[PDB]
Amino acid sequence: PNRLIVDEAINEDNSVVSLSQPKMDELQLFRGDTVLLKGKKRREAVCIVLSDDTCSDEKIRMNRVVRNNLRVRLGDVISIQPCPDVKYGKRIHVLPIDDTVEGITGNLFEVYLKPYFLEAYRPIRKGDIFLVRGGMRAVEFKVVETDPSPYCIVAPDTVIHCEGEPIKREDEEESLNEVGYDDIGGCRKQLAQIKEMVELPLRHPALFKAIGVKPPRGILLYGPPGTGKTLIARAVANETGAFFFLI
Amino acid sequence: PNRLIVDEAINEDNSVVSLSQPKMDELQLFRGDTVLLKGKKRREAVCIVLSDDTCSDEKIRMNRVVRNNLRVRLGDVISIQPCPDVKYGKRIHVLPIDDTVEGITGNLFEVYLKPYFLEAYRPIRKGDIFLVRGGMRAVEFKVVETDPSPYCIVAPDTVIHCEGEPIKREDEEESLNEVGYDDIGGCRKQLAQIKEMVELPLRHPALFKAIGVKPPRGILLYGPPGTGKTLIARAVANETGAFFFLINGPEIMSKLAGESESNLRKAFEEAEKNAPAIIFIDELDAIAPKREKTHGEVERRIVSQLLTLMDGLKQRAHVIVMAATNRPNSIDPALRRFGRFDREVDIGIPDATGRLEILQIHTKNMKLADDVDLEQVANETHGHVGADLAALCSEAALQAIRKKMDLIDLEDETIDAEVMNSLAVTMDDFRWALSQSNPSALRETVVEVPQVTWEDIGGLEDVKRELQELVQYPVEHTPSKGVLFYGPPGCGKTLLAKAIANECQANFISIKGPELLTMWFGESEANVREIFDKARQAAPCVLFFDELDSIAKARGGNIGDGGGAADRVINQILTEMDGMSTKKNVFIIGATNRPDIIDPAILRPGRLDQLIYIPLPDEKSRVAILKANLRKSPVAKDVDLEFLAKMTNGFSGADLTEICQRACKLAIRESIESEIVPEIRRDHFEEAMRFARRSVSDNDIRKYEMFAQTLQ
Amino acid sequence: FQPSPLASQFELPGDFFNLTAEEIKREQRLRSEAVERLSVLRTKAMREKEEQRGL
Ligand SMILES: Nc1ncnc2c1ncn2[C@@H]1O[C@H](COP(=O)(O)OP(=O)(O)O)[C@@H](O)[C@H]1O
Ligand SMILES: Nc1ncnc2c1ncn2[C@@H]1O[C@H](COP(=O)(O)OP(=O)(O)O)[C@@H](O)[C@H]1O
Ligand SMILES: Nc1ncnc2c1ncn2[C@@H]1O[C@H](COP(=O)(O)OP(=O)(O)O)[C@@H](O)[C@H]1O
Repeated sequence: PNRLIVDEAINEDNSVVSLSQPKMDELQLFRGDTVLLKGKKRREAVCIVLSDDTCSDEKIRMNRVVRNNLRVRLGDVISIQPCPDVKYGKRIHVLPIDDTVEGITGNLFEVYLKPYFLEAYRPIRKGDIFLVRGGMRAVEFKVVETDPSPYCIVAPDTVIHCEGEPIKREDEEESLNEVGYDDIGGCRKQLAQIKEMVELPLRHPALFKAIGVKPPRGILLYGPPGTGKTLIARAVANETGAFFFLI
Repeated sequence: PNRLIVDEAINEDNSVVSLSQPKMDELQLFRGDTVLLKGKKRREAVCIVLSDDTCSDEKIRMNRVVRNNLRVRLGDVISIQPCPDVKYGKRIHVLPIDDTVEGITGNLFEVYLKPYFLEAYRPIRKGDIFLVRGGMRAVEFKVVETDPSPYCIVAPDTVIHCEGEPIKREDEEESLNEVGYDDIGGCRKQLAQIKEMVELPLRHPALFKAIGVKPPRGILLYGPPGTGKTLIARAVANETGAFFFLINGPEIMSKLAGESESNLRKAFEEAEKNAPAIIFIDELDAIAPKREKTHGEVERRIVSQLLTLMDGLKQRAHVIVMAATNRPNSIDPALRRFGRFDREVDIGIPDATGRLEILQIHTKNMKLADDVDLEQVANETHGHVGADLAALCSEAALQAIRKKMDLIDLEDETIDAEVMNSLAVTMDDFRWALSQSNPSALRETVVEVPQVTWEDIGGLEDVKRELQELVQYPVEHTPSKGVLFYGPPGCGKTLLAKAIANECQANFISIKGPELLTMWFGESEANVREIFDKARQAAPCVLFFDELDSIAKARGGNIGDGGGAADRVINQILTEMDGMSTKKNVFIIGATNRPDIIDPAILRPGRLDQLIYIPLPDEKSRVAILKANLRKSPVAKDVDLEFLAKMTNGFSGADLTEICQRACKLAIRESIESEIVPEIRRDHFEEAMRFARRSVSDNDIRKYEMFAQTLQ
Repeated sequence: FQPSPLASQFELPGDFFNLTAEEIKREQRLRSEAVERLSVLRTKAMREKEEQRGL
């Protein structure tokens, strides 16, 4: 009950999750409402739900940033619940991650965090990692301290701090600048074919052991140089989490 | 007396065997009676006896499950002892075999044992091992307790129990999932050829140890990958009991000098120690490539070591060596010298019937929906081999699995048997898999029995009888082994060759102008020998060389370059024909539209001695042609086919077909336009008559008639 | 009728499973003839003449 398969999203926004309307009406989770997503290791993420005409009833569409925070991967199943009583915050303390702020200086708040939270009403939770783009760099930020807990809505009238040493990255989270499916442009049909052939043998290895069917043994990608052959191979391994060895 | 030789089953069911009715009459038992079978090592099994029209009078047909319980093999002898005293059981305890229950859980009785025995009334004996298929898994069980003893009949009121750990298999018992003869679909003739050559020295070694004459030492299986070359080699070893040693080129070639040759000769020594044995060397062209293609010492020395190891087989009694290649001419020719690998079998590509049989084998464990039509699939999968049909079944299963598992969401080490039991593969899942599958054998020529029969050819009643007599006479009573057809185009020359092959159930090999030209253009006329060798391997077959003068015309025809009537390819054809006997069951048919410019050697005694003229159809034949072309479509009663035939006085059969297709197209267009009529009306034929024209002029007919009278 | 359990109790001779020269040559001859029959090029009339023998 209220357990849906994690899928890819078209909307790249980090505060947006898309669900098919029949489930939004059945669960009383309507466009604009704030919803919680339950991931692994008793972790959760907060976001705003929108409708579309592309999501399946049994799936939830989200981007890489949300899946990383939930410690989930495409094809798994997560629990969804509304939280209409979420309130606005008052004080938000955000720090950059040192892995992404290197060789650059200046006021990161005015360039990155300020337009990110400028009348956006984004839902944040303590410990969330989110990516803000600009200046030809992609800088990751973490929410490290808030007055409300464990989550709130960031209103334009709140006070956002960006002072102190950058925060270290934890070993349990992956970099948001790593190659994923959102880095592949054309040949989306080819990627879909590969995903169907590769993601399930690796995501649910017990399923192929349990069912008497032979998995694919190898995929040859051919075409001119510079088309994304090596890009797909990396994106698939990074999205599924399988150990990657380069030859 | 009361003893029969064990043979293969036709009915795959595990509780029944088939006898020839005269033996059931001698034993005074009826179809459905329960009998005991006495095998080796004082073992017995209980089964039901039926009969059919194919079992030999002196043989008993039983499947692998029955043979394994008796610990007997094909070619052995058992006794039949009716046991009418068998009664119904009260309680039977059945437990699975561990080797097949791994990764699967749930209530095995409800999924497998219950529907298997329910209202089946199968005989059961304590210790029996049997297989129940389902849920994409093959799970076999053993009987550990029976309230009656030592055997009984299961009834709907019999208690079936199943509690306890899976049973470990005995070392003398083989798994029912191991490849055997029942896992091979098409190429049944090739399998029979291997049986004749291989089973005797392995089942009856005493016949060859008493004599100084050795059986064939090596068999080379060739054809496209994925056709069963290794499957046959393994199935034969598993059915006869000979030890199977697997060798392949890459495994030996990946080794360094010394280690490579050592491993190759070591395997041969092991085969003698474990004789009788079969040594299968895959990728023979990789382990023994032609020496002129490499300068490495390792490649040449390995060939030398294999050549001596093959010669040593006269000492290694009861060891047979088989090898697989893509083509017989892609390997070092030394291996094909007298002895060694002087025997070869062409596996080929399965036809529509063989492809269906292969699909039926792969789907044995699959739950199919009522909409699944494997025959239609086999008809569409042209150019596919068994390896591709296996992938097709796997992909269709995987698509069905994804559709349900996304909703089941069972994440554990094992899968419930119940959720697999409800999983079915539909036609939409096969259709999807067909779109994703791509044949691996699409470039090679596909040879099969044609679908054109005599009812598809209008007119030429005397030519039909002539061809039937030419093939039937040497069988019912030097007979000719070929015929040349000449006359106008579009009169049925090709259809005649197909129709005789159809009725004879013979393979039809079609050689067309472009193929004759390709050999000439590329100076590869030696490929003609391979065509004739294919005709022998495909026997019975009809070897049809169309457009015999296609090369002479390509070289000028009426003008001419550096050549004339003869060319590289026709001279190779003449050479090969002299090497084919009338007993090879190959009928060679030629056709030309210009018999005056074809090398006359083809008609000389011993070759295409029969010569038949095919004129334009007459009035009654033209009506027959129209009726044959329209036999597959609804036609209105107002269509006067005799009127059309009376007008189309100079038309060929091909021209009458164009008229039919024109009227058909018009009828379809009208129906489509009305929906956005259900049968072809006279108006559609009358419109077609306004555009259809004769393709054969009166001058061309005179050319053919004068030729016919010149030769008589 | 009433079956008697004693009818199912019989022990084979030890030489039962040892096939003779005639039984082994007959089987090998039938194997060669079966391969030859698959190779024969014949019309439907000849095929039916053989099949019809069992009717
Ligand atoms: N289909 C594609 N979509 C997006 N970016 C691509 C695609 N193909 C190539 N690129 C980009 O071009 C570069 C290709 O470099 P490389 O990693 O060597 O890949 P390739 O295997 O194409 O040579 C990368 O920067 C990659 O992001
Ligand atoms: N003639 C055939 N009949 C049945 N199955 C076949 C046939 N040819 C190939 N197959 C199937 O295709 C696969 C062949 O792969 P493999 O074992 O490597 O044999 P090979 O490559 O020598 O044909 C197996 O799954 C086998 O069951
Ligand atoms: N005697 C005939 N009876 C029925 N149809 C014919 C006849 N002759 C020719 N045709 C039509 O002409 C077409 C081509 O025939 P084909 O035998 O291939 O000609 P060719 O041997 O000259 O290539 C066939 O599809 C058939 O419909």
